[PDB]
Amino acid sequence: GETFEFQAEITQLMSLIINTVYSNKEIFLRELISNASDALDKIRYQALSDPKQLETEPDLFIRITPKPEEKVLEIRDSGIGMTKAELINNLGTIAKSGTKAFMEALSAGADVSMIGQFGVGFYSLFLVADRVQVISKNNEDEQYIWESNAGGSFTVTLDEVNERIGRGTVLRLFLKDDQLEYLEEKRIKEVIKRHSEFVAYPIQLLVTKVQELEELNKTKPLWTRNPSDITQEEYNAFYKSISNDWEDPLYVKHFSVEGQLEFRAILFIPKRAPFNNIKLYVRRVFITDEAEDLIPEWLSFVKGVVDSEDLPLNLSREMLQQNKIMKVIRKNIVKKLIEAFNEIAEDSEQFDKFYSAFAKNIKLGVHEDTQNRAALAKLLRYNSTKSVDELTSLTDYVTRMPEHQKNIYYITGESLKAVEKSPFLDALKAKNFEVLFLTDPIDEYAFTQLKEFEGKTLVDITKDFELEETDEEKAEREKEIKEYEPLTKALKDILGDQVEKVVVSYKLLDAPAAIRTGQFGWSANMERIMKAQALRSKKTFEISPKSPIIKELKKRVDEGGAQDKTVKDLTNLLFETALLTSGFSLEEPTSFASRINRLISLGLNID
Amino acid sequence: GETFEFQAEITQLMSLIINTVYSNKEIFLRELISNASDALDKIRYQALSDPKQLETEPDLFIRITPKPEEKVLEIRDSGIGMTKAELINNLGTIAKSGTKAFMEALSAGADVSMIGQFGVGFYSLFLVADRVQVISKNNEDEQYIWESNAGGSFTVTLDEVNERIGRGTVLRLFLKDDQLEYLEEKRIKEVIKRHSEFVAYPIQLLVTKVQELEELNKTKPLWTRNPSDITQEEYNAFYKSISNDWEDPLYVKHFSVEGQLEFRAILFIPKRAPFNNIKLYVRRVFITDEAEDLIPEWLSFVKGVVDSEDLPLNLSREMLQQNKIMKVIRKNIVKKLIEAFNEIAEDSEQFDKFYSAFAKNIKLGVHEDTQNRAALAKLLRYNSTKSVDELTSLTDYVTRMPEHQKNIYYITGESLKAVEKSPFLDALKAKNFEVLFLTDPIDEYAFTQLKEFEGKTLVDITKDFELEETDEEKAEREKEIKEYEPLTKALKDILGDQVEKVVVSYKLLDAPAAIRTGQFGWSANMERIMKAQALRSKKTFEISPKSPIIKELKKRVDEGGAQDKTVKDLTNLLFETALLTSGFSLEEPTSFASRINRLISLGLNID
Amino acid sequence: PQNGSGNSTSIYLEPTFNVPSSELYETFLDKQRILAWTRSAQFFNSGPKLETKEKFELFGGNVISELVSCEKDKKLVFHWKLKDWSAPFNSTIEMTFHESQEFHETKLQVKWTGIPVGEEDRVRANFEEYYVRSIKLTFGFGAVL
Amino acid sequence: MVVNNPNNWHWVDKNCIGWAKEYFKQKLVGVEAGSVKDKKYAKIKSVSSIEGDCEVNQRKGKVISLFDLKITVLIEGHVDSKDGSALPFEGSINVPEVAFDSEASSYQFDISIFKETSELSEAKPLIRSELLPKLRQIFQQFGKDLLATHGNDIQVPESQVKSNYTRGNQKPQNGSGNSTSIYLEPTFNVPSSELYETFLDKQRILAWTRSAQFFNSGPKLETKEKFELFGGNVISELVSCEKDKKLVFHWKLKDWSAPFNSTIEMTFHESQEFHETKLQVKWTGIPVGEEDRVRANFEEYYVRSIKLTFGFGAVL
Ligand SMILES: Nc1ncnc2c1ncn2[C@@H]1O[C@H](COP(=O)(O)OP(=O)(O)OP(O)(O)=S)[C@@H](O)[C@H]1O
Ligand SMILES: Nc1ncnc2c1ncn2[C@@H]1O[C@H](COP(=O)(O)OP(=O)(O)O)[C@@H](O)[C@H]1O
Ligand SMILES: [K+]
Ligand SMILES: [K+]
Ligand SMILES: [Mg+2]
Ligand SMILES: [Mg+2]
Repeated sequence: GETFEFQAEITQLMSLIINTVYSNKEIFLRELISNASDALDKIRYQALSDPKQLETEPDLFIRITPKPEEKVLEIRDSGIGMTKAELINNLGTIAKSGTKAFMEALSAGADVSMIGQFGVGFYSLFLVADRVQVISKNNEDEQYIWESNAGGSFTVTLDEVNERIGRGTVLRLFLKDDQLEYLEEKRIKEVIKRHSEFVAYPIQLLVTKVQELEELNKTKPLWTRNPSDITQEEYNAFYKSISNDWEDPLYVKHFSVEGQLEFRAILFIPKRAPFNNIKLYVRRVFITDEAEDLIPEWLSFVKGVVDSEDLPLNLSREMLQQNKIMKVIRKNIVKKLIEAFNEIAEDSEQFDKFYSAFAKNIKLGVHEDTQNRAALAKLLRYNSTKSVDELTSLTDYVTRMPEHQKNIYYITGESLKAVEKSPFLDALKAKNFEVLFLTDPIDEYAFTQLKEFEGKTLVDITKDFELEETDEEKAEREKEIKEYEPLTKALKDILGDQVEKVVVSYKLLDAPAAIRTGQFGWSANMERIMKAQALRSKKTFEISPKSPIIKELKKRVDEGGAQDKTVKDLTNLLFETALLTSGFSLEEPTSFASRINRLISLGLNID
Repeated sequence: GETFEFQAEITQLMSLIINTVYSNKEIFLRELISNASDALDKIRYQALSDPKQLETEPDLFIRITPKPEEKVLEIRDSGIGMTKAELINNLGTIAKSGTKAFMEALSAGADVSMIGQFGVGFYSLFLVADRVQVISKNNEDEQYIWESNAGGSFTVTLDEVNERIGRGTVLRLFLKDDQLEYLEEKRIKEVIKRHSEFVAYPIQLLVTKVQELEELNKTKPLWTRNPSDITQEEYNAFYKSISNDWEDPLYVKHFSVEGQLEFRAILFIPKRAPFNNIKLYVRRVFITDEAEDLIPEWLSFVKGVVDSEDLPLNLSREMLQQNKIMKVIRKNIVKKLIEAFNEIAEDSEQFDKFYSAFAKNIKLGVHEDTQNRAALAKLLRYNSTKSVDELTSLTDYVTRMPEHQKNIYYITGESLKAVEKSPFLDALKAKNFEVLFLTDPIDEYAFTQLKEFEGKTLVDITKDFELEETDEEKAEREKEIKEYEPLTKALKDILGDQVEKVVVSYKLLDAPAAIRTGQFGWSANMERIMKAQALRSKKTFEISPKSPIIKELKKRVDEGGAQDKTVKDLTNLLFETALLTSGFSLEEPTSFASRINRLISLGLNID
Repeated sequence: PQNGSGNSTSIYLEPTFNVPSSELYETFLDKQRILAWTRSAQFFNSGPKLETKEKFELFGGNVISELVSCEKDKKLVFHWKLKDWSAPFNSTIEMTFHESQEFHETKLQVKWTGIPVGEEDRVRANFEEYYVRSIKLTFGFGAVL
Repeated sequence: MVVNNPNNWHWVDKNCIGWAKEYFKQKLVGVEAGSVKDKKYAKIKSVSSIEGDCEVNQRKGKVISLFDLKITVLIEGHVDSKDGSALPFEGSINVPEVAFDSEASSYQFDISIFKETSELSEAKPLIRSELLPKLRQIFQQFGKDLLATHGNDIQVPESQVKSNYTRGNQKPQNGSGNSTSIYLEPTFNVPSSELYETFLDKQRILAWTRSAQFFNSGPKLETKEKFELFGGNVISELVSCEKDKKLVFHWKLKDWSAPFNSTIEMTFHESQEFHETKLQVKWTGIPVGEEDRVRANFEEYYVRSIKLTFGFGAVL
């Protein structure tokens, strides 16, 4: 069998790299600026060994000059340049990367990180131009001209009519009729700010005011510097460049992981919630920001960028392929941010602004994330009966727990004033038990997933629960409940199916009646939350045997008033009154108002 | 000066086309099945002119035989096959598409819908296979073997050590050590059910139970058929194939646009909300399903697929270019779905299931979409005082409007029982004015964007509004308001900043007082909704001059009871009671419950 | 090789419900309660609750189930089969209850066997929609966000 | 242009939104209905705005155009008057969309006459008699001239195409840049009385901003008064303001240089019919590479921040 070799259809391969190789057409500017930075790195590496190479053009820059009169987009660089042979091999052969050939010929442990690795990045300019006139100039060769019309052939002619340049490469892009938008100041600065905003070399733009030169990349990258030498003002300016936010970042988490996944990442925590956000960079070039596995959903508020190096890029260099490595960077970002959140908790003023601004995000991780659920519970802060002034953590709660307490008691509601005056606190305050206050709707979603903190079970006092009691009170309560048995049976028949059961409870001191969930169903706040969401249980009647109102109702039952008209009216009135205190919503609030209006008439001597 | 030709680096182009083009490694199976379908279309096109070309293999099938012991994944097809020259020219040269050349040889207007157009889809198999042993057999040639390992060369040897085949091409894939996952039954069926599900030819898979052959593509495409010839059972099985749902589709919308843009779409409306969904197909091959400019977010509940045979595809053939064709398909899909929604509205039993299941989605379009806001407003169905049984539309509302009514009155709240007994309906029922009932939280978001329906202004009766009465009534009402001026000033000083102003309103008949907003801000229901969201206004005290309680309070003011203790208690009692009827959240309900307990004690002769 | 069907597989899920095992056990048997979280149920016998060897269609008749074995609030074994499935394929789903008195929760260990190879991911995603989240939103046996 | 498409097989796109605007500016103007000597007359004077998409594409040799433009023009003329000579009037014509497959009866025309009155009842039948049929034939001819002018710019001639399939389908020193200006109209559900004091009362400003540093001890903002917002990064100065009608501020970001200083012009358009207010913001002086940054943040720190702190409108 004959052994042939693989060929290439130049007339058709060029069309694949000119027509459908780049979803967007603004990519041509990024891949040309990136090619200019690579040439600047080559001449800079040679300047360390031969200063005469950087003597012709010592100023390293990248100049862009738009010309709307003749529709020419000029991009001039002062790099190493290309000889006559390089224009034929490096700039005339598909998939031939002279930059990658230069990287493999370096020494061990190099400090230069070039971008050109594929070799088809130069053909991007044909998306917006019909013909390109490349003017190159090398130190060991003359100045030549590389002309092509995106077809199958190109012409290399010695430069004898254009302006003489010292060293570098000049690209004259004759833009098409429909692609004239790249001759304006807006579209030029838009692509650079989006793609090539973090180029190490200054990018100069010739803007017509009289014409001037403006540096587009004003904020130098900080991920290539040590986090100890960077001041606070540099982090503020860097945050205002990666994101359009006007305010300064609240906290900056700059770390560096080494080994087999060497990557830089500067994560910023803003002062206000932005309600993606983490950009990805490879070789000082913005790739994309649509990575959904890089940052969790509950942690999507953190700003910043991630500059990695070992990432498999496609032919367009604007998306990442599946490699099972993004999960490794995912857990490292969460590990550093949780460590960063603990450092914020060390200070009082910093954590006060962080918790008040991202209370929903921290509590959402307890509901969603499971591996670091215990670490996020350390950051939870809530008010309580002993912390009405400031906020306290769950660890400080257990520290103040007495020896005879075995559960973390809390209560949920709509606002702080509703749960602070709730009648469910009178039982725990008598036993010197601290009760946390839940005011946010997401609070219950977090407590229903944690279920335990340092061995202490989270128990909601709104639901049915049991406390400790002495032997003298245990026998006294059983006797009194048996005596109030006909009273509970009378209230059950009046309400009917409105309550599950009527029992005598001793966890009430001032309120004559209250309603509890049943420790298995949705609470009064949770039921109210679900019935009020735009994008989207049984009741227990407990009365207090020590209240004077309940004692008067008990006397009526023994006198044959189980079916009296006045008793049934006060029964429905006391039941619906307890629903307002327990956090339930009254059905048909007009009937409840009619009962109050008749009481006011009774007090005003109205017959 | 010197004119050269564009060359290609074969040793580097092979690595770029294979490794840095496709995002996933399972894409290799999609192109090999697509190339098998193309070869079957070539021999089928020749069978119509020469039946002798289909006598060596009359069965047009695609067989896949995995071998875990030998680590070989064989993909056999019965297509036209490749000769000795085709294995070197078409298969040996990169970017050379013989299938595209076959499409260019025939005349314009044929019935061929072949897939292969680029010419670099065959090399995708090297992402999972170390070396390939593709075996081909043509009618006008012998049987040859095409061996290659992506090493810059291939071998073409006459086949003498394999089983003789009639016609087609056998693809022998020696999978790598790390890519052995494609030898099981789960992974093979997963890729076929994702990329090559709607292949016109049967895809056979050799599964080991004894080994049998199972047809993977059991559901033939329905877009290649007229919508009149398709029955209802075929649409149900087709819906269960495009999606993983178990229930039958509630409504089917099959349309086809023929003209400058030729694309077909079969859109299914499910019976339950799935809380993307519309997949795009080119040449009957799955391209992508994450299109954002294809279907709106509020309309994304609709299931189905869209056949878009002619579209600008990417080199990986899994993404669309920036060509402005998505917007043209976007407006056509919404137009057909709105037309489909009108056809559902023509029925009575079917529209009840559609509206009850997608009430939020229809109202989200009125809030978000503006160009089609009037078309979606006619689909809104709510309850009213005259339509307590079934839901009524906005068109039927205007029909029942009297001649002296100029505004559409509605009311929002928590539930239907709360809005039907609200004290705001007594004024409109006296004037024979129908008032709509809003029970969903998204209802207010839709009415705050429409603002007009057929010239009728949407007016919420909860907010402060003015009714039209005779001039004789305005004279007697001004005297009664002037007489009750010190009464309103007394209630204002007691409440303080709790209300904006206290005025005498005549829109209340039975209720003593109520609370309304200041016509700007969040309503009573809207304020409760915003304060209850997990992922996330001044009051007017209007009293009724005909209520007996208000008249008794007026007598107390004339007797110097503006600072009386009993008057201030009943003043805060009527205010906090009106908040419960108007839909406002009560602050510190413990203080309100203490007032009720003192009234119950007063009624029970408790000193 | 002849024309036939593929093999079968098995899955395992543990959806956590906030409901006692006594009430959750009656949810899968009480026909009045089944119609609530399913929205479409067709029973062939006049019995009030489900019994052994009793077939019933769910979700418009596309889901055919049959109770073959069950214990008192401890075990629930059903024969699950979809309408589009072939005749030989017939899956068997087992439901084991684990009531926790400390956290007031019930982990329903679901051991489902007999699922076709291609129908593995389909019956798993829809189970969390028609069985897990449907009961949590209808009877309030769990917070869904 | 140079198109490297062998046999015209790949999708080559050519945007024509620029030529489309120049086409209607030479076809829509000068179109008159009636005559000057007649009692009723109408004529288009200029095009207000042309927004949408206008692009030509080719797949296999067929010149395909899927344009969709929303055209708005201004018209003049005069109508009959009872006393005296004819009375001139001004108006505007609004077209919802001009698609490629639109028929003669598919084109809609939203009549918008300025200073409506009972005497101008004959203004609508005037444009519907001669002016509308002239606009229909132009829109139908727009698709033909588009495929004939820019169609030859793509699909290289058949003399170089060896495909009979596709052939049968063919028919200075360092400095800085200049500035720019943006315009947006956020809608608020609040009368101009409370919305005006929102941007002036220092107690209310701190509510929707949560960060402010006022240098004067005044109760509310006055003319020629500086104040820093958002930790001192936003520097604004009130230089002119009218009673609930106009607000002029000198907006300036700390990141900007010295020769850059923007100016915000706010105009109140409260409408008591729907109980809302359209705050037309004419913002000028923003740098070229900064207009998208300040506009996206204005809808976050100024538009949504006020509607969520004070509740001046529901958002979702
Ligand atoms: N402006 C330039 N100045 C000097 N040499 C250049 C310039 N642009 C391109 N080259 C050379 O041309 C070669 C090919 O460049 P490209 O075709 O863009 O591919 P690449 O840059 O090597 O890799 P990619 O695809 O851009 S990641 C480079 O390796 C350089 O040697
Ligand atoms: N299974 C097959 N049987 C016959 N011919 C094939 C088969 N697979 C590929 N070919 C031929 O080999 C050539 C290389 O195909 P490919 O690189 O996949 O191009 P495309 O992706 O455009 O089909 C094609 O022109 C096609 O005609
Ligand atoms: K090259
Ligand atoms: K090929
Ligand atoms: Mg490049
Ligand atoms: Mg292929």
